[PDB]
Amino acid sequence: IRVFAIPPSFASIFLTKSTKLTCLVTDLTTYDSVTISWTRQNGEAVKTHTNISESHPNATFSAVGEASICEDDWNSGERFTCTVTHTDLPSPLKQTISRPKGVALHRPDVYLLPPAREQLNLRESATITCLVTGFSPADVFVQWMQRGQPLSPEKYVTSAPMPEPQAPGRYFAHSILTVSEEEWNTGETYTCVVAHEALPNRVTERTVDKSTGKPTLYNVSLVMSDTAGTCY
Amino acid sequence: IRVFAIPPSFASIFLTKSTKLTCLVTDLTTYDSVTISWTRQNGEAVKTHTNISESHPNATFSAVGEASICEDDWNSGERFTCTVTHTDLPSPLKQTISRPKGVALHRPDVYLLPPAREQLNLRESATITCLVTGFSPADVFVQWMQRGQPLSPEKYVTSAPMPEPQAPGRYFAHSILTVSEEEWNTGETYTCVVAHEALPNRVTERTVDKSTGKPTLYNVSLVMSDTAGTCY
Amino acid sequence: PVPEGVRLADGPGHCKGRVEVKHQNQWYTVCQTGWSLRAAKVVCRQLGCGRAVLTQKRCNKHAYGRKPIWLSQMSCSGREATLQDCPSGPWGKNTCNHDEDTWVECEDPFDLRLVGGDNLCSGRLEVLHKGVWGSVCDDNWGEKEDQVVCKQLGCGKSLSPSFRDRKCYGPGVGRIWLDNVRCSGEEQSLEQCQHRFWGFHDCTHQEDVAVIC
Amino acid sequence: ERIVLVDNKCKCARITSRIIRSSEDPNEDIVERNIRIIVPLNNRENISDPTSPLRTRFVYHLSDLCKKCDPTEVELDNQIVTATQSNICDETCYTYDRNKCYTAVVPLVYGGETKMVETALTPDACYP
Ligand SMILES: *[C@@H]1O[C@H](CO)[C@@H](O[C@@H]2O[C@H](CO)[C@@H](O)[C@H](O)[C@H]2NC(C)=O)[C@H](O)[C@H]1NC(C)=O
Ligand SMILES: *[C@@H]1O[C@H](CO)[C@@H](O)[C@H](O)[C@H]1NC(C)=O
Ligand SMILES: *[C@@H]1O[C@H](CO)[C@@H](O)[C@H](O)[C@H]1NC(C)=O
Ligand SMILES: [Ca+2]
Ligand SMILES: [Ca+2]
Repeated sequence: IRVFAIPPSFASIFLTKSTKLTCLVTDLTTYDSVTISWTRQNGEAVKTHTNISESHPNATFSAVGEASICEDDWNSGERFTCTVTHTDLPSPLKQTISRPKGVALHRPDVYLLPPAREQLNLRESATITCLVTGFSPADVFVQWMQRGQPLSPEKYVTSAPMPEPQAPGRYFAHSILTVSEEEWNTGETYTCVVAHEALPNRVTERTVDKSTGKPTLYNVSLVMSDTAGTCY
Repeated sequence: IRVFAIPPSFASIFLTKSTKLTCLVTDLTTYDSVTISWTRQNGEAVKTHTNISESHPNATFSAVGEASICEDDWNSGERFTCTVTHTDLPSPLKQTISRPKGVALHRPDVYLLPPAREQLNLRESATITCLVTGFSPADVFVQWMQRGQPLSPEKYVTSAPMPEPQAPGRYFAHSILTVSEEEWNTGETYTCVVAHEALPNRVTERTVDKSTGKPTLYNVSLVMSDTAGTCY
Repeated sequence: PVPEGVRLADGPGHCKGRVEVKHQNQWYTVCQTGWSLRAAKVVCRQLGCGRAVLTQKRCNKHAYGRKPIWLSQMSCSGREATLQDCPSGPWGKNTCNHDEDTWVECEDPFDLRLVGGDNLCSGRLEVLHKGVWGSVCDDNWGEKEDQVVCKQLGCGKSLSPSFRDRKCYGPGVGRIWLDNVRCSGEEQSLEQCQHRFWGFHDCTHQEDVAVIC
Repeated sequence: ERIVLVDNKCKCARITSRIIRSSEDPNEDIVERNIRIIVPLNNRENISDPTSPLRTRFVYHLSDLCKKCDPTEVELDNQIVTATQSNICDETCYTYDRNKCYTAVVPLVYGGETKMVETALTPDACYP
């Protein structure tokens, strides 16, 4: 009764180097092998290795599409559709999916907010928020690394890009990392690596630790050794 | 009544780029033309420009016989001798000359001393000293330059390289450049060019003026800004 | 009885070698007592090389290369363009005291090229100092040196690029020759503009600079 | 009228010296030594390492800041020779350079792709 039409985000093109396409069919009907056929503008059938590997409680089978459409073909902005062939309930579900043509490209101006001292005083956990804000293509991919090795994708929570309030064409996302209190207080540098289309380098990273993020104590020590003598 | 047997020094083989060897016969006895014939180890007469000297105050005949043998003969370490043939007062003199063989090599630590504040209060004749010290083959050439243009040779006097008192192997040599105090008080830049074997690029240039000298009032400002990651 | 064009032969190229002189179609070698870097500057400025560097009065075997010795002695002021401008007044007095010859070594003339472009006057900037074609740095790279480089090749003015065509026109391979090139816009070549020393940079190859004219 | 002795841009230290004419007598004029040092309180010890600890100690050897081993060219009588300007040099520093750009390689994982992409540590200098 519900079929997704998940597009290739810029993460799946920038990292995997192939525009992965899917239309996941969930609990539609009792048909033996749900045939997903990715159809282009010309209508020719590309290689679609349909995967049936999900178990549903209603005994209704599932199908996942697969397309190897190149990046230059997707960036031309054509309307794609998996023409799902149905013999049980034979209604052609021509699901429509296309690139938003002519959208502007505004880079994410990323800030890393350290956890508030009220949440620090709980002595239980610390919530580090990454404020990836003001990005126009609205497909964000933020990855966290703890001082060099990347963190688990289920450890952090990435909010969906909602429209930014004070600016019409911008979108903002939150990346909430819930780490322990004793992990934050040791001073491990937590990085916010965000991947996006709109940057020229396509990847930026901001860093906080206990010392950098919050000015609770600034142990600066300045040494001017010579402060005299001849110089030319 | 005296004779000299000057070898080519590191001055005469660097600023002129030609090893000039002469034995200055100085007013010995009245002869028509004192012939000077430089010789090698085999003993053939090197082609020598035999110049008759001018009228001395003591008016006895003198000659300057220079033969510009190239750098390979002096670098090979071959001794020479000018066979000064005497017909009048027939006593032949075998004035021998050879390069210093097997001497050490230590880098000249050249320093530039500005004129003293006691001396500048007399409003004339500021003396800038180029202390060239720590050079082992004891052949140094010091030239004082103004704005990249060399000064007159009468403006400075370079002392002969005397041995260093504390260090036995090294030597030292002064260079007193006397200039007007009004010239030094305008912040005019004085440059001491010193050339020696042990230097890497074979020439060291030290600059001094009133800006380079010891400051009587420092103006240290340490801007402690938490936002300037780059430089202003 | 006057220079009629000189040459620097019997040496490593046309820029370095023994200096000679020409008069009524006789080639005469030059030997002088009063000879400095001023006469070298006049010799390298007349013949076509970049800048005078070193000048010896070196030894040789006298049987080899016995061109006849230029008896007229000149004392060049330094900024004379040609040996016609040098004072060659005394004609007849023999001044060559010793049987040697004068060995002038000039710098190679400046060849500035835009390599990496699509056969226009564009690409990364490459310069030739001694024998190596190398790039320059962009520490403080402005419009004045942009139009100086564009007018060095005689290919119009700069189009003021916005780093896209500057980045996409080659990373550049070779030793970085010039850093901190600060021009003024009126220099006819990049050698007249001040910079750091030749090859004494502080930047890698990824900090190369391209010029689009 | 002040001249700039050094203008070091990755250790922020602008050393200028001016002979300010404090009187008509040209002997009591004081030679100022302006050392303007901008200390980054948020830059780390290794500025090319995002994961480096925050820098707490800033040490400025002004003998090292005033060093000069770009060899200048002097003109002798028969030669132009490169001249060493100092006997000191024959380096870690605390601030970013405006003319330069610094990069860092971070692991980006989408499943198991582990593409080691690069990161512009400063955004303005790489792509103005
Ligand atoms: C500062 O960090 C950078 C980046 O981690 C270090 O540069 C690395 O140095 C090693 C050893 O030479 C190389 O194998 C890496 O390829 C370098 N990485 C990069 C990105 O250049 C640098 O050595 C560190 N500096 C200090 C003083 O620790
Ligand atoms: C130098 O001192 C003057 C006062 O004499 C002051 O106004 C100026 O700000 C100082 N320079 C710096 C860089 O602080
Ligand atoms: C503060 O900084 C100094 C300077 O290096 C250091 O010696 C000291 O250990 C630091 N103290 C703390 C508590 O960080
Ligand atoms: Ca640069
Ligand atoms: Ca530079």
